[PDB]
Amino acid sequence: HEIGQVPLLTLEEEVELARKVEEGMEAIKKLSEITGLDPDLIREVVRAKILGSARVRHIPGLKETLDPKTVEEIDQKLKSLPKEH
Amino acid sequence: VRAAQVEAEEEGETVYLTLFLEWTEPKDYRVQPHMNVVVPEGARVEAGDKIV
DNA sequence: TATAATGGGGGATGCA
Repeated sequence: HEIGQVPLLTLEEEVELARKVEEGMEAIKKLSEITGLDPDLIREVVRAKILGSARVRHIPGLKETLDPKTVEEIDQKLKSLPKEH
Repeated sequence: VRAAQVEAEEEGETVYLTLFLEWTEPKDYRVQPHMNVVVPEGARVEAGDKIV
């Protein structure tokens, strides 16, 4: 019943979502180039802000421990970029 | 179509009108599912700008 | 790693 709530994708919507995902991946791949940090860390912070405050933990593989403080610092360093960055 | 500047010349019993006209010619594009429209509604575009 | 596939198979008593 919980699975029958999310509608089935149309081909257009499917390609849309997939494209957005890939574009996101590349975007992070360049964001790491701009900030000179870590791709996994950045994408994990983006994930954090996307999912909300319900899910916040230290991910095995990331060097920094993901607490709201640190993700706030990083998010503020993400807001400290030029419009084209 | 609208007329910006309208000039004229009196010749005999007639007039020769020099009109500066402006208008819009519609062109229909068909979009395929694998394609993505990257231009909003009523967006002013120029020559070379990517629409889809 | 790439055809497409998208929703299963008795018997009686105490307590809320």
